[PDB]
Amino acid sequence: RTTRDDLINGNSASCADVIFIYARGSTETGNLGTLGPSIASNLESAFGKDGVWIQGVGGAYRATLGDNFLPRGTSSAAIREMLGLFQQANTKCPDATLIAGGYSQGAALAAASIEDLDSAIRDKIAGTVLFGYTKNLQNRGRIPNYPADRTKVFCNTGDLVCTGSLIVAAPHLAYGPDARGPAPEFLIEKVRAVRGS
Repeated sequence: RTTRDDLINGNSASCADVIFIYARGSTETGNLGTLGPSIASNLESAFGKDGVWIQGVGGAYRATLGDNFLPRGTSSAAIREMLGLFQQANTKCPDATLIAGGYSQGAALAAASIEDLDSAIRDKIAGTVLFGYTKNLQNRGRIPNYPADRTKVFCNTGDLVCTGSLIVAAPHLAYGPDARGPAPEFLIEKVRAVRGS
């Protein structure tokens, strides 16, 4: 449920049309955590199990408490891992549309990875959703080097990490409805738009 390695376990002979790469928050289990499974279920509904590959960022991304305090909100190894998956997706399935997402530390991670991402693969990222984006204030609600029309940030009122703090209040753990509704809806919308549908 909370771990999905569709990409790693993915066969180039049987590529999916859409590949979703998601990064969990600090301390979350699996490679998807609490919000990932919700987003995954909706994409599967719109693209069928065979149409989309769900891949969480595991491996070197340990989703450590201390890494939130590093300059970019996460570690260099974590950024390397996610970068590595965008590259694996582009190699195995050059025609698949890419979409991404992250929550809390995973949000800062998604943002750093996309920022460091080679233009070409980045251009393939139809849309990205970020919940409780820890660098929201610092990056002005954007992902550096990634267009605003493709970025959607879910930052609750009262969520202190969205306004420059590294402290958690109730609003930070209240993204469940966003992950079950608005978030996958935005992702499905952008994918359809790029593939035409």
